[PDB]
Amino acid sequence: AEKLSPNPPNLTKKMKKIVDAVIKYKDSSSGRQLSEVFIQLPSRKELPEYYELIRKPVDFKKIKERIRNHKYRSLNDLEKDVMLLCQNAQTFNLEGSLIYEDSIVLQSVFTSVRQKIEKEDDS
Ligand SMILES: Nc1nnc(-c2ccccc2O)cc1-c1ccccc1
Repeated sequence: AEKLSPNPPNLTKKMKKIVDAVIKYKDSSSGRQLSEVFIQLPSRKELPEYYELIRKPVDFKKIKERIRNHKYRSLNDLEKDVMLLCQNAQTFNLEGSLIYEDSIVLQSVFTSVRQKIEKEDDS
């Protein structure tokens, strides 16, 4: 595939900062790193069923590659992919499950982290 045009540096920096904070997030009481199940998808071969139900699979490793390769052209584009990761979790897993509910929390963490980074960049 053709190399894409680099984003402006501050935009890439904010993308990387947002995703790093979402990844690093830990439940305040328990210390559990909610992102840990979302770093790396299972194989189409350990879990072929995942790929039958989920049209556009994505994990945090893929999101990080899509930042590096400039596939996202705005924070909106990054947000869409994080929220797609979480939607996919919600599609595949049962309401009430650890994976489903953790994805809902990470949606809120993404929003909060983005908001802090945006507010503190407005100078
Ligand atoms: N049940 C799951 N639901 N979702 C993901 C998942 C992982 C990364 C990104 C999005 C996901 O939706 C993984 C499992 C999973 C993990 C290990 C063995 C089997 C399934």
